[PDB]
Amino acid sequence: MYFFSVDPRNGASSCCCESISARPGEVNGVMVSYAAWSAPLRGHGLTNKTTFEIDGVSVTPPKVSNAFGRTKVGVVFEGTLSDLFPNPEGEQVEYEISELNGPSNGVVELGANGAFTYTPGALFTGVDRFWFSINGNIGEYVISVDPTTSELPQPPFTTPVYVPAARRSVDPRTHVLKFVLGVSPAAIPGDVYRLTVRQVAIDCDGNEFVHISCYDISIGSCG
Amino acid sequence: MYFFSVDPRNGASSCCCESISARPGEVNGVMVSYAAWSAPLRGHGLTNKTTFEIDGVSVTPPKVSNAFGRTKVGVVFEGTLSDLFPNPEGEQVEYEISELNGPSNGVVELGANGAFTYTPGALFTGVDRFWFSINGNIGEYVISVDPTTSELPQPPFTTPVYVPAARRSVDPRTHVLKFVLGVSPAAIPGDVYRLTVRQVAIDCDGNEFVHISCYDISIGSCG
Amino acid sequence: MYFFSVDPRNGASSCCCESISARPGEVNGVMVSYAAWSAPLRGHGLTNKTTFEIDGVSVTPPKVSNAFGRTKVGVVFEGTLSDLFPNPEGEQVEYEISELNGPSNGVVELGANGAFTYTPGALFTGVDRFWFSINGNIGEYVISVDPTTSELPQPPFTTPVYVPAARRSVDPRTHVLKFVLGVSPAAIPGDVYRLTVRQVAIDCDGNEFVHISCYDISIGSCG
Amino acid sequence: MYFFSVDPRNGASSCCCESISARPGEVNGVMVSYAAWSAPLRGHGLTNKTTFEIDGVSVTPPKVSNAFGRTKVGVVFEGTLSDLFPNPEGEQVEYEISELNGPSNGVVELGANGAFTYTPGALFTGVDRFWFSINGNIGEYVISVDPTTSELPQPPFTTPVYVPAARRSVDPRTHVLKFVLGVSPAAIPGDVYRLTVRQVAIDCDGNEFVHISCYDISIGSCG
Amino acid sequence: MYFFSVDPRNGASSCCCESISARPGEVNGVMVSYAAWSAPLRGHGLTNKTTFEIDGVSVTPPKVSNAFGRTKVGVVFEGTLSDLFPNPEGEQVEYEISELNGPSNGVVELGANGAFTYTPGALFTGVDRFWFSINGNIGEYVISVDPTTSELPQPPFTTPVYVPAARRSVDPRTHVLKFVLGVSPAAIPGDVYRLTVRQVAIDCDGNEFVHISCYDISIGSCG
Amino acid sequence: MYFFSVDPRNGASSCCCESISARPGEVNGVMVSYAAWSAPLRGHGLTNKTTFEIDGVSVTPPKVSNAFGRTKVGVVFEGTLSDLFPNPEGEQVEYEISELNGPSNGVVELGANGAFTYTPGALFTGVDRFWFSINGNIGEYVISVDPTTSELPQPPFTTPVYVPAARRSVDPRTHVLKFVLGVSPAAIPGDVYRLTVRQVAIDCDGNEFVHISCYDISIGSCG
Amino acid sequence: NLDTLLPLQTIREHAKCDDNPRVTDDLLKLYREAAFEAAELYTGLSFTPEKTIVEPIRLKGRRGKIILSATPIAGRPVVFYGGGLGSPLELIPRPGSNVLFFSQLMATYVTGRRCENSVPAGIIIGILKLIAWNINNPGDEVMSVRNTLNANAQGLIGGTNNGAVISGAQDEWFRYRRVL
Amino acid sequence: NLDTLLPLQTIREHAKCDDNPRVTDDLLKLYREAAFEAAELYTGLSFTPEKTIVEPIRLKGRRGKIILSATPIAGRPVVFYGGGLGSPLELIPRPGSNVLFFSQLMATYVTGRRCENSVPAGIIIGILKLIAWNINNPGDEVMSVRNTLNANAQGLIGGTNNGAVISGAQDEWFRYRRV
Amino acid sequence: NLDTLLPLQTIREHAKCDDNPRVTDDLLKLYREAAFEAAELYTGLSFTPEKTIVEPIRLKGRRGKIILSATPIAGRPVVFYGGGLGSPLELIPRPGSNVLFFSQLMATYVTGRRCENSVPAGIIIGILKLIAWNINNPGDEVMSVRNTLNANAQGLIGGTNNGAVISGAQDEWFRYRRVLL
Amino acid sequence: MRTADRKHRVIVCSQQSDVDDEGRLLITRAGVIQGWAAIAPVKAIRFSQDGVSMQKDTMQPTHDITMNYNPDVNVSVSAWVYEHRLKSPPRWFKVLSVVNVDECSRYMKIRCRLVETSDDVTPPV
Repeated sequence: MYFFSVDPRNGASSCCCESISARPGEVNGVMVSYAAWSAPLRGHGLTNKTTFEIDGVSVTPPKVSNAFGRTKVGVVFEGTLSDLFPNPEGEQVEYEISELNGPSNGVVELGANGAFTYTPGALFTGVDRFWFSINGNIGEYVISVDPTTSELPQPPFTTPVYVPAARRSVDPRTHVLKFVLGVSPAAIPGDVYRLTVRQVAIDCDGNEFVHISCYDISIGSCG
Repeated sequence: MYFFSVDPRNGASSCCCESISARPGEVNGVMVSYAAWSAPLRGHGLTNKTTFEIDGVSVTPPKVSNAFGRTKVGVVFEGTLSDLFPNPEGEQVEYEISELNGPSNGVVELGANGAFTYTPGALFTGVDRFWFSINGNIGEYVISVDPTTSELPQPPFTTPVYVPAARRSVDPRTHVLKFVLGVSPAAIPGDVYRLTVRQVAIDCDGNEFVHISCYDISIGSCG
Repeated sequence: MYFFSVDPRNGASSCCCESISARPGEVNGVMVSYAAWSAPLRGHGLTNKTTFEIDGVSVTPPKVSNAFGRTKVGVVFEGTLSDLFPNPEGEQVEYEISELNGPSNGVVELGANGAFTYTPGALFTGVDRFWFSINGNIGEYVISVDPTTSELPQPPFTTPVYVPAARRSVDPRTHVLKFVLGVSPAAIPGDVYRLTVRQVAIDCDGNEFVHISCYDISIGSCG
Repeated sequence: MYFFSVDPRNGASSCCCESISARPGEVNGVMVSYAAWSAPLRGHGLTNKTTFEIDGVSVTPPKVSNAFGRTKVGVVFEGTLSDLFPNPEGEQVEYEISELNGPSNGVVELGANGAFTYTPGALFTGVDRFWFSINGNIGEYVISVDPTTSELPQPPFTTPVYVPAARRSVDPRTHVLKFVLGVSPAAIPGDVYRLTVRQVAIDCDGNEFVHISCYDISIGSCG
Repeated sequence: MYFFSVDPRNGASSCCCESISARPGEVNGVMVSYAAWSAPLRGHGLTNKTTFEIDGVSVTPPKVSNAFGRTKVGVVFEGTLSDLFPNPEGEQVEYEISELNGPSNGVVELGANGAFTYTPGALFTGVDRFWFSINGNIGEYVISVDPTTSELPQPPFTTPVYVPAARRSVDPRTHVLKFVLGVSPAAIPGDVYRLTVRQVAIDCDGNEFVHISCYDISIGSCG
Repeated sequence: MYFFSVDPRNGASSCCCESISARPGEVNGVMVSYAAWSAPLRGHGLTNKTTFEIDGVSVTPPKVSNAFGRTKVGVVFEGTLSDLFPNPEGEQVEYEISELNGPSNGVVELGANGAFTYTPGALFTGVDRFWFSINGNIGEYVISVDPTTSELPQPPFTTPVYVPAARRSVDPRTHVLKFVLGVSPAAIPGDVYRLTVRQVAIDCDGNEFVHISCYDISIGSCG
Repeated sequence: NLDTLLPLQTIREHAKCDDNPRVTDDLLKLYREAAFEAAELYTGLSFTPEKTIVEPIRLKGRRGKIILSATPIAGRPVVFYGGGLGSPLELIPRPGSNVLFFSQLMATYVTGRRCENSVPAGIIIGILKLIAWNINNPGDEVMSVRNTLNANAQGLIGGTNNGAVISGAQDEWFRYRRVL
Repeated sequence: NLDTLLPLQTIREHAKCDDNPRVTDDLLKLYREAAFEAAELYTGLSFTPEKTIVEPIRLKGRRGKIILSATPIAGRPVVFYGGGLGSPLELIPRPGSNVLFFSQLMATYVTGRRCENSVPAGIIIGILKLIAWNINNPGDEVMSVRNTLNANAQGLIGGTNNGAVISGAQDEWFRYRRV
Repeated sequence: NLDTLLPLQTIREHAKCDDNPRVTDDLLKLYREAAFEAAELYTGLSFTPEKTIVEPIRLKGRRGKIILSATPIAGRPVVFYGGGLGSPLELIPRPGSNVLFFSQLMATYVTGRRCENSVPAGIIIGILKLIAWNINNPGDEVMSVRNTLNANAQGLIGGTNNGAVISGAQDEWFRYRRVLL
Repeated sequence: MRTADRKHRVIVCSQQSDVDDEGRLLITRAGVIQGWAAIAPVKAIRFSQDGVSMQKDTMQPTHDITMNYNPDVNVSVSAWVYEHRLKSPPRWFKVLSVVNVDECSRYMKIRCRLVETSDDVTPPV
């Protein structure tokens, strides 16, 4: 769990925004302590109006594309895994399904040549993913299983680094913000993203005190 | 939170005005302790007759212009974002709507080419702004939604640095002045503004003792 | 608050007068302890027959002249300003009305060109001043609002350094003189004025003991 | 990283401008420390109003011409490479595409005789360059892929030595200027260019102090 | 920043005037410490009655003349650049606009033959200059934009060397005079100008002590 | 500040008088310490009965004559400057008005040929001077502006070297005489003047002790 | 900033390091930058001229004594505000002392000496001495004075080998040090 | 990190040893490392990087006094788990000290220091002195005062060739200690 | 202001350094001015002429006692005012002593020696001895009697002779200090 | 000896010699080692306006210079020592012998002779 103490904006105590090391696949926790800044502003502490934003400082675009499928309940789904690797050079295609990132409510039998069958678990209707590995390069393949009636909509193809929609909390008794930071298994080692947090305080009458901070998530391998 | 002690005017104790760093987007609180000056003047302490003034000593005029619109309640409003960036040179226009400074009672869908849709929140009538960023240059766009009846007036296009209208107070028991200093998201790094405050004391009979001081707001980036 | 202890005239303990630094706009407080001179002279202590005098040792006569106006109650008053800055050289006239030294019972809207409108506060009859800034040079313009019947007289155009009419007092129980020392918004930085204080004691029968001292008020900027 | 200290304009401590060695293809960084010049002027330090200008004093005009092409999204682009080498004498044309300066969002297959196919990277609309080397002499070829609707504008054909648009900064806390110096792959060894930098300080009230200095960029090969 | 100590007029410790080097375009600062002369005269130090005078001892009268034009707000202005160079002999005219000394609130497009268009910046009314370079020799062209009503007056064609109108100050607490020395971009290397400064101290009653010194500014190139 | 010690008249320790160097335009201060002569004479030290006399030992009679004018308050005064230079030989007359020695309460516009207009300061009545330079030789022109009633009298045409009427002072506790020595701008370099000082001490009953000493003032240029 | 208080040439002329430069100027200014962190960390005093200070006081000593953290000048009355108090009080201090008599109770006054303030030359002679002792005691030479009389206890060579006390500093900064 | 705190040039110019190759850079690095490991151990200013720790707590008194082996980093919750708890509790320590106030009980704080700078001149002076001792004072020839010798018939004087106390540092750091 | 009552020429003649260019005028001034208050604070005597004082008073003891802080003067009445007095009362001190007997009780008087011919030779001799020690004895080596450099095999004796007031300076000034009682 | 006694900053130089084409010879002194050393006199000095010493024998050493021993250097017959001061004119010494102090190989003691000390010697190159 990462823990940062924020600068108190008092005019006293290499690059600007501090560092967070992350490993592809982990989902960690982050705590930020606004005590140094909000305690002197004697009021009603923090409020749950934080806002996050992710930006790329260096990306190294992916080689293999991701893909989207659809199927009704219970019926087996088929797909191919060779038109998701536009290769510039000539090389062989060692398709692989990592057991660490296999499906969650189904099973996949990797074929010999870029083929696979996803037999969904009986009595299950939802969204299901698994992360393939075409020659070292990773992408995700998302399948949505419908309750036989109309059609399911299309999920957003999770980004390399993201912060879950609603898992954030603030303890006004102690001025501590908690949020979750999840890294997709597709993140390439060496990249860096920039997370900025805009947190609002509040005064004893209900006015506003804004605070902004930036962080630099460095996708490294071997933790 | 900033805390300043005033010189007590005793004939006793690099530039003139003490310094204040500010970051674009923050809204802090400033505390000034007049104890050293108004304690000897045995009277009825401070009064709520402070007067503020903002002046620029280095401004770096803005590149992208701001703009104003109007709409009635419930109806979606449209507009462009392309005639607000008169560019001297030739370059592309990466329009962006920062989530950190998005609207407050609505939603905006930035189009492909300087277009955007502001769907106002149902059952809401007031003023609502959001801050676009055309190629690093930030400006503000202010929209006022009418309660369908006549027309709303036009708000004053918040300046780079400001002190909110009425959030100031004085504790005559401790001779301490409190006020808020809010900095717009359009303030440009490197600039310097000058704030002069005129605070009046009072004797036990009700006459006036004036005091003038200045502070230099240096708009910096990254705190 | 300034504090000076008098020489006790015993034949015992750069310039003559002690020094008082001032800033244009302040209204400060001065204290002098005649205990060293008035104690041995066993009598009734001090009396309230002090007399002050201001005379300049360096003036740097003003560039912009002052002027006078009149209007009745409720009726709005108009006027010009350019006719107050005879300039020797050719330049522009950046009229400014500082919010710090604006009027007290009205409101003044500066035009773009040496113009201004003084709307008196409803139900008010007296005098009102304000201090304009013709291209760095400061002067005052005085307006007197009449109770619709006849006419008001003409007030005395407050001087650079002054001592308020009657805010002085002496505590014969501890031999201390208190008076107030005010500087106009128009006093030019660098000037030096001289304040001579003639303080008179009294014997047990009612005769007199006179005492004279001086001070050098040097109008400085920024404290 | 080059680091220069400016002369402090005191009247005290072979040709005029100090030297900067460059290698074709690099993009280096330079730091200029104005502390010796702006520290005595105790004030608000530097401002971000620097201005650069590039002049050649020895050019050795290029042999091979540059060229410009246009195509829409997704469609392959074709072009020739033989009318870009006006040769005065009789000799052969060993067309080459160096792998170091290849394209950025496409692929080029050099033909047998000045032919090449630039297949743009799928789902991309922008500008792309690559640097061919017709018989020892190097030049650049610019292609713009349009987002299928209208047309793109035309880029300015990057010069031998340039100072990128917006990567300059000033830290008024320590009087140091950071700017980057990028060198085209087509700069011919032995040439010399001249850079003059006009940086403004600022006094404590917002006036200006200019300073001018020059640097002689000598394009050497191999460091 | 130059720092000079005056001779103290004691009858004790090539030319009489001290020397100042300057560079065409710089705007530097000069500090004169009258401590050696004004400290013994124990009094109120320096006053703000300095008086300056500029005279040439070698001029090298210019080749290219300057000129003046007029236009209203927002309306585009044109002019020629070829009647400004009376050339005695036969040669070609390489009209040039240095990017260092371009305009301030507008933009100019240098034509092919001594023609140029100054499109003033929208919403602006004042004066604007820019410095052209007709065949090595430099002059200035001044344009005044009027606020569409009548007409602006005519500014005075900045000299080779000048001392800004009001940027002088004196600290009576340390006997130090501060003033600015700004040189036109037109000053010809090799010339020499002469500055006389008449600085007046003051004794304790306000009488006057005058002091005169001379400084020889020699316009050199490259510092 | 010159500091001389007087010879003590004990019969003990090139020409007669010690030397004082002066510069045209200065007004300096001289201190003479009579301690070595008046200390053994144990008494009441010096008195304020000093007397001076100025005599020329080399005059170099002036080339330009001086002149006197008269005008009433507010009315513009005109004058000629060509009958003030009787020239022996044939040459041209480059009239000039030094900004160092310009007028004090008015303004002058030097015409093209020995003409000028002196607009007296509005609301002012007194005497006023300014120093012209007819072809290198300097004189003064005196004007007295009258308060419209009768006429002002005629002032005495200040001499080259003078000692102000009443700016002499003497501290009886330490035997030091202070006086001012001011030099007109008309003193021609190379002249020599002689100052004789007759200073009277006093014994303990009020009898006298006279002392005579001389000084040789040498008018030099460049200090 | 320091070299304005203590020019390097004064250091050198005091410690005889002239026409015989021992450790170079860089080490000299490091020594100076450490000799202002023993002085004025040993005295308690700070670096600012004729300050006016604000501080919360307490009233331990039930009778009512106040102990200030400075020395109010002679004549200028200190004022007490805040806490239970109708209006700021006026107490004139005792010359050269910081003991007084009679919602946080606070006090303000003017410290230092009214005139110019360098750094009371006299708490500088130790700094010069502390520098001097550090130029010819780099730290390989065993010099050690005794504090106690008896012995160590075991065959230990006594000890006070400190500096700034063996140099005459502690007993030349002590004149500006309160003994409570 | 040390290479920015003490540059070997400052050492070689203080100890007046730059011309003799007997004191190489690896051995002088060893000396400069053994002079910073005893600077942050007699003064306790934690010049070591991070070193997260997980130790068992034995709650001592009835006032509930928790003692820690190494100090925490002044502002990061020291979390307690186990020992009967079913919801780990977080406490904030007091800066400088290692005391807290509340199937065994455990605690997992963090120690050390992160940022480069904030090392006062007082410490370095002590460190320069300590190294200047060791470079030319090995463990032979127990000296006596003014670096002399002796033949004291009874015994000898003892504790003379131990560094850090015979020379400077022990006393040039005490200004950073307390009660 | 220390220029008239301790001429630098007298110092340069006492410590016999009139030919040393390594003691500049500014350095000797720093010594002369750091020793005119490091041994004036020590004796608690102002050096300016008769200098009026005003200060509060707190009676001590049931029989009344007023401890002053200056040893005011010989033969001039100190007067008390404020503090429940209806009229300023005048007491006469006894020479040398600073104890008297009978809304805070104040007192005023005049301390110092009458003439400007200031501090007697006793004070000056101390400064001369202190300066001389300061200019040719920096604190860099511990000394011993005469000025020898011993060894002791054990702790040096140099508890004080490093740079303290070993010269008869400090003790000369004391002849003027005043043991309480 | 006491390492705080090595209070003199010197530059040991070697002499390079050649004849000018005009017929005369020229000597250059190139600096080889720079360090701290301790000098001490062992004989009085005769100055002879212009600074140059007036020793007659020119083989009796006059000063002793001790510095860090250096096993790779050979102080030859042709080594000089240039000593620069703050406010005293610089000096030139000529080495006359070396002795390895007690053969402990920790300090070299250079027996040298003062040649000249005046404000206008030619510093090393």
